[PDB]
Amino acid sequence: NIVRKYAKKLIDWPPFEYMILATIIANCIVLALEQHLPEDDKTPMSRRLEKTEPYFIGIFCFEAGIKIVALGFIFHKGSYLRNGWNVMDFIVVLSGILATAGTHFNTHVDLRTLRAVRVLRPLKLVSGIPSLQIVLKSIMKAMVPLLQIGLLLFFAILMFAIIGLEFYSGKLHRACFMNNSGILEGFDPPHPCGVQGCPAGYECKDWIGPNDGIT
Amino acid sequence: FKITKYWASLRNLVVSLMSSMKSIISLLFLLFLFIVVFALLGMQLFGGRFNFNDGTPSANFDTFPAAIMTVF
Amino acid sequence: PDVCFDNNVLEDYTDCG
Amino acid sequence: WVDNSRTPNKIDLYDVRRRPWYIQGAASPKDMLILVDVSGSVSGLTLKLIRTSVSEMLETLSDDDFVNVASFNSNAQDVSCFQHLVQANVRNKKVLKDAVNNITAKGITDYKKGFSFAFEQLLNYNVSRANCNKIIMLFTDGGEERAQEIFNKYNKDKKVRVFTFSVGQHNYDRGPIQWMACENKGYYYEIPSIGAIRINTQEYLDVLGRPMVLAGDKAKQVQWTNVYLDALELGLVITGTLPVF
Amino acid sequence: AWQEIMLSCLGEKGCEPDTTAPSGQNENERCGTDLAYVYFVSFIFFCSFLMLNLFVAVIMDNFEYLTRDSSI
Amino acid sequence: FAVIAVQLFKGKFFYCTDSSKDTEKECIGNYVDHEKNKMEVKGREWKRHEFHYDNIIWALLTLFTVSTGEGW
Amino acid sequence: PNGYVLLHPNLQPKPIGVGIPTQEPVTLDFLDAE
Ligand SMILES: CCCCCCCCCCCCCCCC
Ligand SMILES: CCCCCCCCCCCCCCCC
Ligand SMILES: *[C@@H]1O[C@H](CO)[C@@H](O)[C@H](O)[C@H]1NC(C)=O
Ligand SMILES: *[C@@H]1O[C@H](CO)[C@@H](O)[C@H](O)[C@H]1NC(C)=O
Ligand SMILES: [Ca+2]
Repeated sequence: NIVRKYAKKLIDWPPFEYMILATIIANCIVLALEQHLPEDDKTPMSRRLEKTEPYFIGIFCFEAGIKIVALGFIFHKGSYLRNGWNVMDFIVVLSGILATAGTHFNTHVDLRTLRAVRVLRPLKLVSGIPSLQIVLKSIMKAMVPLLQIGLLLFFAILMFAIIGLEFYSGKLHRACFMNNSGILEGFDPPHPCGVQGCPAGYECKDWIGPNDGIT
Repeated sequence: FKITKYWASLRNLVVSLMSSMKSIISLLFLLFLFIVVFALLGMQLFGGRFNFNDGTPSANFDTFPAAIMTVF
Repeated sequence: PDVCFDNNVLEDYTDCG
Repeated sequence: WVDNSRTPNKIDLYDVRRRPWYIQGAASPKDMLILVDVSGSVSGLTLKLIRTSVSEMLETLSDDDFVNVASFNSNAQDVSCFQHLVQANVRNKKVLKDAVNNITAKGITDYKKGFSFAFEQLLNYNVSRANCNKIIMLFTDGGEERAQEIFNKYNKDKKVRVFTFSVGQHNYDRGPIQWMACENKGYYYEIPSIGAIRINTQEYLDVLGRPMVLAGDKAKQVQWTNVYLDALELGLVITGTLPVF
Repeated sequence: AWQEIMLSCLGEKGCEPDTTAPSGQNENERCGTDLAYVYFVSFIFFCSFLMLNLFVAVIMDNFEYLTRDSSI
Repeated sequence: FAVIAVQLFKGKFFYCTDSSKDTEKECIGNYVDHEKNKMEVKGREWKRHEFHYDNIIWALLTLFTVSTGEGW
Repeated sequence: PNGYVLLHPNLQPKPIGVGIPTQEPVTLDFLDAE
């Protein structure tokens, strides 16, 4: 497992890591060109771009293999899965091996949700370029002090939300609708009601919440 | 502004903005790689699903130019 | 109906829209 | 005007070009085959407009015209219990409308499998037909498939027209949809909203009446209409119609 | 929506009956004014500027707290 | 930015009450408004959007509005 | 020639029914009038 004479660490030459940064930008353009149509429908172009997925997996899976050889895997201190980015470069390829195997082993029930790891492929540019990890670490370091206004903000949110429960728990379910037996019409911005009933010629009928029941 | 005493305050701003420009450009580009991933992730969840019977809203997630400008 | 008019060759097809 | 000068609850939707006698005198009997395109992308508002357009298009059909409605998404099928051009009387039109209102949008589109169905149904002479003005109405939104081969094979000497409607407020390519009308004697219509539903059917009637005009004075014969109720109330009336060139 | 409160306050709007003056029953259909552009554009500049000075006069009062360092 | 927004949206922020008509010659008369779902007959009006770009005074007010975020 | 009765004692001023309820011609066939 730890066999020396890799002949693989020699492969991480600068002509070799600017073709991965070239296949990623190419990958980020394929994902940019895809158009999403409602119910199993697909544009003719999006059917063409689906033919490149085996290639992009083919290259990204090559990198994991050539790296877990030239480096270790977990056990060794400087192994593949030790780095914080190569972990995310592993999920992307791993989620790309299974998600393209929806035929042989069928993903027994279904997935519909393992192609949503392709969206982490633009973040393989940050992994590929060391000059960007020391810039991302600059943001995730200046926001560490902010994770105590977050606990001070989530204490205000909950606080008011609790009051919201005590005072407005169910008193937004009646609105005012035209008399108009048959077709209930109501205002365009719905006019809720309660002890304070409808102004002139409306009756308090039942009603889902304000924003289709959401607010 | 050169004829005023407010040139040194203003030129030194541009002198400082130009020196730290490879770190503003490579910082607007990480604020753009997290708009893309998100836009992408927003298409996977709501791509093609905004065809309501009223009509699809202008703030779609269907195409990439329309998924970028609704994450924005 | 006994008679109907279609497929006239002098017709001007250049008006699709 | 009979009841709609200026009166509430009472909107005047009368349009002379949609009346039975006008539609009778404006052209000759048809053989329509409405190809609805119920695929995934037409769902939402485009489908509501497609079904309203199909109902308002069936409304321009007489008892001498024969019609069927088909719908295609990666495979074509009829929408109703009929399997051939049926007469467009009241009961058949109601059946077709009730079948179209039950139509759902799902799946990819294959224009060739739909136009093959359309032409194969228009070549069925075992049924009673109006052997005249064979037509195909395509109620799609847009696509990237001209399907020149299927038109070349099935509609070569251009016996069958093709009217293509781009229903819906969308931004898909309307190039093939505008081409299908040109190569096949037809016309291309756009129905972006309810309110544009009611004119484009009148317009296909406008297109169908060219060969009637080019036959100058043979076409000027009086035709009498079925027994309908007069717009301005006098009960049951028939009306004779003569086109004016 | 500070901007439609600006638009719905412009000139040529309706007017309230006032139920105590016999003149201007149909006249004085001018009860808005076109000075809603100055009123609402300036308030957005003044409120955002007076609040910014309040925000800094409070931040810089505690600037010894905000800059605490375990070393010193 | 308010001179480039004139040379880019000047005169183009016009719209007709009736969606089908898209010219001032066409937008005269009455039309049936189906969009309210109740089929009422309205009048065709040729209008600008409330926030223009048709002038430098109007491109500075609709671009301050974007700066304050509202209705952008 | 479609069989609809232009004139018939069983033809009454009224639109023809088409089904069970939830500007069309009164085309009453001959065989459906007797
Ligand atoms: C020692 C260097 C690596 C530190 C650990 C990795 C940090 C970055 C990995 C997570 C990036 C975001 C993933 C979630 C999607 C936005
Ligand atoms: C030597 C140049 C002197 C310039 C003096 C005036 C500078 C005023 C500040 C300009 C800031 C431009 C920012 C543009 C957006 C990133
Ligand atoms: C017609 O409507 C019924 C009732 O919902 C439905 O079960 C059926 O599937 C519909 N027909 C088609 C062809 O979908
Ligand atoms: C019509 O009749 C012919 C001869 O009886 C038969 O071969 C054919 O299958 C029938 N159906 C169609 C659709 O042509
Ligand atoms: Ca489609």
